Amino acid sequence: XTIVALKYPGGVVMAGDRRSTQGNMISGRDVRKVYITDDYTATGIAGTAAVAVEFARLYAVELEHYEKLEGVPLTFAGKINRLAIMVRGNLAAAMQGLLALPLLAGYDIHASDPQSAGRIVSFDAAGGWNIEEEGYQAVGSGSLFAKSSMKKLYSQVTDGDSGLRVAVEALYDAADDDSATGGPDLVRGIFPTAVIIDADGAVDVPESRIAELARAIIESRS
Amino acid sequence: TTIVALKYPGGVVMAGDRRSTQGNMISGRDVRKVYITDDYTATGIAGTAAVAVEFARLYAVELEHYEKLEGVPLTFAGKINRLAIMVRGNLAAAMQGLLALPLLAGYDIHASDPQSAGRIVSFDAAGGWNIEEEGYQAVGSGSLFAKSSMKKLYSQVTDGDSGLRVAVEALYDAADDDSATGGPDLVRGIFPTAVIIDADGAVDVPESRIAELARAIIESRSGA
Amino acid sequence: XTIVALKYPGGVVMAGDRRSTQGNMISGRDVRKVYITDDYTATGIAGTAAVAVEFARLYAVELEHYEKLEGVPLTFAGKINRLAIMVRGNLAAAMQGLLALPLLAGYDIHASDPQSAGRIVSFDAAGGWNIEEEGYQAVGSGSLFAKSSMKKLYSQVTDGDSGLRVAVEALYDAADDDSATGGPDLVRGIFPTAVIIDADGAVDVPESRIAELARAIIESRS
Amino acid sequence: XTIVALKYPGGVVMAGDRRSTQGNMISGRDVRKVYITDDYTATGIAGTAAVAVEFARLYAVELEHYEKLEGVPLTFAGKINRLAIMVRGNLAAAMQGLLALPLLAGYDIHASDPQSAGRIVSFDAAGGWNIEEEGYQAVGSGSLFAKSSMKKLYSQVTDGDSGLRVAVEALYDAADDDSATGGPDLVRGIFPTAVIIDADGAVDVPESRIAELARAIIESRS
Amino acid sequence: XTIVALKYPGGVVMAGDRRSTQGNMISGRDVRKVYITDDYTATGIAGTAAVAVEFARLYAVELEHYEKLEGVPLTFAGKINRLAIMVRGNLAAAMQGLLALPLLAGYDIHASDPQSAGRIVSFDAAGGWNIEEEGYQAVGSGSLFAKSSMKKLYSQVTDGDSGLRVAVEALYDAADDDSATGGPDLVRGIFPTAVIIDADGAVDVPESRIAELARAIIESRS
Amino acid sequence: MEQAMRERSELARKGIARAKSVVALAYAGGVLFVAENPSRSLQKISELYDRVGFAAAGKFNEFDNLRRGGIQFADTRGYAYDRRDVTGRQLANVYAQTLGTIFTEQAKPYEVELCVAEVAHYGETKRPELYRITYDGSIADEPHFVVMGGTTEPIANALKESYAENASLTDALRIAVAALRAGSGVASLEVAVLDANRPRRAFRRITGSALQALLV
Amino acid sequence: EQAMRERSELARKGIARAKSVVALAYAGGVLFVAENPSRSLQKISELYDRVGFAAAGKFNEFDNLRRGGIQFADTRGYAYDRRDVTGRQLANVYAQTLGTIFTEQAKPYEVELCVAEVAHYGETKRPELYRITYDGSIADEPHFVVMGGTTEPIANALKESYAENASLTDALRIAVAALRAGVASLEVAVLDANRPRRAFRRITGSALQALL
Amino acid sequence: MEQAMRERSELARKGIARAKSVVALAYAGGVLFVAENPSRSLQKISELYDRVGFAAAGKFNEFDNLRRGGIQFADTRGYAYDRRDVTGRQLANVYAQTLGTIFTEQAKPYEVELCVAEVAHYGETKRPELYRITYDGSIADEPHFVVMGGTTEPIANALKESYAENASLTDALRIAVAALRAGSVASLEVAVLDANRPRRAFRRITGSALQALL
Amino acid sequence: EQAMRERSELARKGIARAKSVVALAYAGGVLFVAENPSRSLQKISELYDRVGFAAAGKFNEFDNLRRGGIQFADTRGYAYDRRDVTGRQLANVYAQTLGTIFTEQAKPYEVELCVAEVAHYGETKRPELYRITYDGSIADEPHFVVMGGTTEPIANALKESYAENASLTDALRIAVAALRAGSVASLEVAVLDANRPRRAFRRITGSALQALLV
Repeated sequence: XTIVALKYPGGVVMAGDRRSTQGNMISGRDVRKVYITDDYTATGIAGTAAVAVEFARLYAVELEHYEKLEGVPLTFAGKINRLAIMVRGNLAAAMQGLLALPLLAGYDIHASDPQSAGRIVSFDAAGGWNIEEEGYQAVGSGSLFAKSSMKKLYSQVTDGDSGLRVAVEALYDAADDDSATGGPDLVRGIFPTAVIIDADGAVDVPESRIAELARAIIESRS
Repeated sequence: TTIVALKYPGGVVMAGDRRSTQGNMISGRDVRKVYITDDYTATGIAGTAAVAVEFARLYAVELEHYEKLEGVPLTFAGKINRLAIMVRGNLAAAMQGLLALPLLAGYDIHASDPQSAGRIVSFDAAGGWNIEEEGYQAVGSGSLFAKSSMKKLYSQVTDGDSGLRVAVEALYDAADDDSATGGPDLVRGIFPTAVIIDADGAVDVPESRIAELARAIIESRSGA
Repeated sequence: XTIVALKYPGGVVMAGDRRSTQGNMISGRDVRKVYITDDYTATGIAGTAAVAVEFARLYAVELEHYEKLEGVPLTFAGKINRLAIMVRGNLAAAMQGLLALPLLAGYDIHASDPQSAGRIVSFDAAGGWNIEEEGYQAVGSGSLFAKSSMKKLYSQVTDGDSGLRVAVEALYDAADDDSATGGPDLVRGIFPTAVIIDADGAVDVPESRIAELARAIIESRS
Repeated sequence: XTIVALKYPGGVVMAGDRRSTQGNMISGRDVRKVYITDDYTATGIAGTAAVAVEFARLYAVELEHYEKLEGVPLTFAGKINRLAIMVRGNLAAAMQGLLALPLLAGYDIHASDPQSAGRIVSFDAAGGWNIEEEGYQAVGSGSLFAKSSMKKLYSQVTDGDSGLRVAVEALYDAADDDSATGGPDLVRGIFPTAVIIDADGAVDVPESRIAELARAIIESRS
Repeated sequence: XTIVALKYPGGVVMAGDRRSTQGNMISGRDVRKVYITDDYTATGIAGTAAVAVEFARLYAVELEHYEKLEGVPLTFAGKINRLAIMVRGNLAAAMQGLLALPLLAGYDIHASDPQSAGRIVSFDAAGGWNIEEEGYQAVGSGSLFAKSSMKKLYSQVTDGDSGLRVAVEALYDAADDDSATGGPDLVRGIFPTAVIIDADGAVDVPESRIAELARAIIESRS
Repeated sequence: MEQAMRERSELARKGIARAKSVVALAYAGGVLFVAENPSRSLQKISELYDRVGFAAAGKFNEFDNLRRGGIQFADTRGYAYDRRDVTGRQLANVYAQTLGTIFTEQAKPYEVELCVAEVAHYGETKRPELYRITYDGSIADEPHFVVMGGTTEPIANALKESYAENASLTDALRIAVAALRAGSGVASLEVAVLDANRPRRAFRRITGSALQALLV
Repeated sequence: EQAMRERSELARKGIARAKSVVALAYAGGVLFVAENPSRSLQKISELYDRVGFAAAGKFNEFDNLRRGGIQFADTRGYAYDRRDVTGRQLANVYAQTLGTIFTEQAKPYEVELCVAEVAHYGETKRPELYRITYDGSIADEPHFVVMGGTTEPIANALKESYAENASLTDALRIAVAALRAGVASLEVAVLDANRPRRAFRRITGSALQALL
Repeated sequence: MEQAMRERSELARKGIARAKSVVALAYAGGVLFVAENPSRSLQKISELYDRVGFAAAGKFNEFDNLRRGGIQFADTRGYAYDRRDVTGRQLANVYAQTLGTIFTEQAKPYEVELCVAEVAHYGETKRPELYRITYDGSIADEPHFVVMGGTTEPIANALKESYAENASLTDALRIAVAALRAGSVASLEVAVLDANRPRRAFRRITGSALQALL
Repeated sequence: EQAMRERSELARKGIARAKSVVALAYAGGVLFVAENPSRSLQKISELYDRVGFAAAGKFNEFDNLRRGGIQFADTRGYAYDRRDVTGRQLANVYAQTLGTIFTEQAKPYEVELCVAEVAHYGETKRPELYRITYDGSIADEPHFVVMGGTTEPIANALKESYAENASLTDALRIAVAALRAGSVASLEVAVLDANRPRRAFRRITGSALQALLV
């Protein structure tokens, strides 16, 4: 599985593949790994459909819990801390094999510069966080391939459209070199999911828009 | 990972590299390991790089919590004792591989001589501390290279500026002999971070300054 | 590292080296291992510094605590008992590798004969104590070398000055045969620390008096 | 270390050596292993010299604690039971290597026949006791040599004096065949310690009487 | 060690050997393993001496405790159940090496037929109990030998005297073939112990009667 | 406070005057316990340990609770130390402490009066000990006899008048039954002794045919 | 109300007995002015980055509350973030604590509290002032809070002398004057908005004489 | 609050007044304890530690509880530190705290009066100390004698006129038995804290040996 | 309301019954002078390095507080550092404890406490004196503290005779004279000597005391 995230001028985009494996066997082809967690954030977890939907569900509950109790949303630093705590609280279960590494994408509505208000935060085994200053990041079994792809393609990111294209291509490159990451299935019509976040909030990118970009990448390579 | 600290006349300077690795692979290029923990102290943590921000955050809270409750800052020795207990309380988790050794830099307001008020304290696995009496210290995978560099360079430290420059050079030398320590990246514009502490308190040295220093070292050593 | 202690007429002297090692690497040159724990006692610890640093401070607090609470100091036997208890308490942690063996030097103000009121007590892993009748004792990696030195030199101890000489010579002999024990450093001016205890109480021997002794020993062997 | 105990007409005698070893190294030459625990009992402990001292002190406190509380001393059977419980408590500690096997000597003031009122009780690892009906017993690394010596010399026991001579000779034999048991040191003047118990109570045997016996044994074999 | 038990017309007899061993070495010659636990029962324990010796004592207390609290003694079935619980409560300690297997002999005062009112109950590691309809049973390292001996000689049991004679012969046979079981020591005058239980209660068989039987068995085989 | 402890004292003492009388007296072979008890089923007299006996008067469920706690105490002590280390003094002392706590701490005080008696061990020479522990925890050492429950003064006076040291069992039983009548039949009695002549468990009940044949 | 009119009575009398404290909003933040003789016992204190505390009444009781508030604030900042600790949050928790105390404790706390908050560095927000009373009642005040002693003369002397964006020197004089109506003997502090993180600053000795 | 506190104080005072009297006095040998006690098994005087003695008056079950708790305290302290670290001041202090807590917290206060006495260690010279602890936890350091239980005023007056520092054992005993008669062997319970003995000072003077000195 | 007035009365009377204590600042630190007949029961004590304690009232109650303060001080100095323990801190803790007792407990503590602190060796700071009363009220006093018995007479005498930088001998006489107005033995004397390296507390007794007296 591979999850990518990148900053574009005015926002951030996060995308993830749809595969699930039980060793060598493909156990799922429709898995959703990227979820909108509140109006300005999205989390992607490299793993099973449930440990991705249950982690995102709990974090979403935690964030909205604070908002209702206090009247205002948590600060982005606050959102990071809460996620870090959740991951750290799963360290005892991560020594068995139940590892879940999240990637957080968000837009800081309180940032000075709206152009660079997109945020990408990655977490390690211990529950340690790092706010990425390089522009892009990826987690999962195909992350090295996706990061190396974005390294060559990032200069082409100028807006939301080009950013989403680079994200989909990175995920394509991940699936091309990693069997645990699923590429776009033109036969069944299953494509990577994506979330785009700007000053107007977090929006699920429609399947049709990704399908158009997938076909363009395929047609560009043959 | 390498974190250096040195005393200069009137203060102390602490600097750390930005590299993170997973095995051979470089997992991060912009990790910050040196943090101001109160008005007169800074901590640098080596290993478990993601966690460096977290250890500093808890220590800072403890210091401030005391200061607000009691109306006065803890003595420097008190500051040392608190940090030693935090480290001792993490011995069980360090046996797994989650090891975090801190380096503490501070200025003692209560010290008799202002010029010699700067302090450097290092900690070992067990949570044992040692107040450095030799003027410099370093922790992390490149510490031996950094300490050996400073041993030949320290005599030229006479003020905050030259102290910062010996620290950057020590870090540079460490990166030279240790792949787990990152040297200054002129391409991406990422440089080591630093904190300087004197009688006026703890201040983050601007990226601008560490940058001019690194370029003066690197560009000249190279063809530039 | 090595710590020595010896009885001299009317008193006791305890001295320790300044080295700290991480395997073969010299990690410290100025380590102080002998501390005055109350008006009439001093402790020297060999083993783990983290354990060692803590033991002296805690023991001192314990002795003073009793004194303030009860209005009188503990008997020498009680002081031994308290130290012994602390050591046993640390046994679970000694199996891991955090071994700290203390050496206690004191002057019993309630002893019959003021000439032989000096006391040296050693502790083993289990927290067991023993009061020396032989006149000297040593703990640490260079203890055998130090004890064998004192065996030949103890007949020369006639007062506090000669006892401090023998103590510093014993430590010199320890460093000469044990790389984990630091000898006197002429270049850096770092010398072993010492504490001398008599009817007037415990006092830190000044660096300069130790230094004169080291040079004499050095000149005597050239 | 070796501790011996034997019944004579009208009492019992217990004696022990003075050595302490750390592997092959002699770590002590003046160790007292036999202690008067109450008016009519004495305990000798072999093994870890550390679990030794704190054994007699605690047992002595327990015996006295009962007497003050209830106004009468414990029956000898009661004294045995309390001691056995103490040993049992330390069984977990023993599995590590901190084995401390006590030997108890006493005089039952409530026994029918005053001539055979002497009592010797031995304990095993599990905390199990056995009242010695044979006349003598020994514990420690030289116990076999001591028991085999006493087997041949026991018939010579007719009174307190001949009884103490056999106990000292047994210890001499133990030291002759076992390097961990210390023989009488004529150079330093250190000799085995002994306690003799009869209807008049438990008394420490003076060093001079044992020295006299030691020299007589040495001349006898020379 | 070996403990035997057999039913005769009108009662039951239990006998045990006096030996004790620490590996090969003989640690005891006077050990009593059979104890009267109440007016109509007796227990013999084979296994570690420390748990076994204590074991009879705890059981005797439980039986007596019920009797004082309720006014009437426990039924024979109740006495068995209590012993079974005691043994089961020692299963965790039996995995280390502290195995104690008891054999219970008793006379059921509430039985229909007074001739067959003798009872023998054996216990296994798990705390499981069995009642012997065969009329004889044995436990210990020499049990197989003793049981085989009894099988040949059980026919000759017509009353208490012949029952006791067979019990002593079975123990003689156990000692003849097992070095851990002690035979009758004619030199020291030490013989197996025995308890005989009939309608008049449990009584310790005197030493002289067993000596007369042991001598006759020895004469008979010589 | 004071008024209240006086009211608890009155409740307990009235509940004891209502109860049937019990007598405990020293004789030649040990200690004899004689109580007026119509019921076959419930016992005012019991064994505590080897040489120690118990007798009580008052509210049954309350003194049985105490009888049980004493057996519990005695068996634990005998196991933790040794059998010869359990004494009557020890038990009387623990009943004093328990009754005292109940008198002060509980919602209602115990309407009981206890007797703890001890005889010498087999082949030992020691005068029998008798202790009276009352509702408030007061403990008294009596040298000859103890009378509890009901109309004690008449019973006690009769005993004082006819007591003889080391009297025969037949004699002591008549002196006691005579004394009980003063304050008030095999079917109507509960008799037991602490027989100093038995090897270990001294306590022995004298019932039915054996009792009758002795009442003469 | 046969136990409440009493429990409340006891508290009000105690508050009435005590000295006076004034808290007012100015140009650079919030100014705390209290009548305090003691050199080392303080009635004015820092709670968090931008939040201040002032109290009136029995010392041991309001110091207990001060400590609990610091305890609360530090715990909250750690669990979430610092920017997330607000004066409203602290006022709310004091309201809940005082109320419980005035309900099940042996006696009611004889105190009157003021929690004040200024804007974060470079942010534009009007200062917030909250008055929490002995019973847990919480009051929100736009301009100023007066606590302890004879409150009415001081409150009226202020309502007549109050301006929206007064200078530090001006606001200090308006406050000292109000106190008389209702260095040593004075405790003075400010929540300084221009400060980057910790707003709280104590105005003591020579520096206090110099402005008046 | 007041009548309540006076009522508890009254219950205690009356219970102590109803009990037999006890006297403790310093003498050349050490400390002498004499109590009016008809019983042979129930003790009012006892050993606490090596050089420390105990004497009490009042309700038995209550002071025996206190006696046991003191032996419990002493033995634990001696074991945790050293024997010479246990003092009469320490035990008096702990009885004060125990009685005081009981006086306020418990349902009924303890109807007891306690005396803790200490003597010098063997071979040392230090004037004996006597402490009197009352039902409410009040502690009094007395330098010559302590009188507890019953009619203390008459007993105390007799002693005050009678008492002489550093008296002989026989003289002290007669002075005490005479002072006890002013307020009222089989009857008495006697014991001393003999400063002469090497470790355990406490000794009881009983039977035949007491008849001589009487 | 009217019941918390009675609690106030019980404690005040108790303090009045007890012997008076005086604490005053001088040149070399702080001086404590108390009227104490007792030889082993002390009203003055060391709390920490530079902090002293003095009390008046019922012994078992202030000794409890003395112990708790040592317990507090030793724990804080171990968790942080020695230099982190101050008199203000101990005075504060006592005030909090006294108040809780005053409200939660059956009977309030019949005590009046003084916590004093001198400067560290070679440091320049004026001595601090804190008076903590039965209800938890705390006061900071610049020159002297008077507790127990008849305070007004003692205080007035001191107020008239006090000198800020008085000599140890001078200050001792000014204190002993002020104590006589409220009526080397029966006097407990101690100082917090700012001139000692670490432990400032030093008792003045016997011969040393006598020379000071004259």
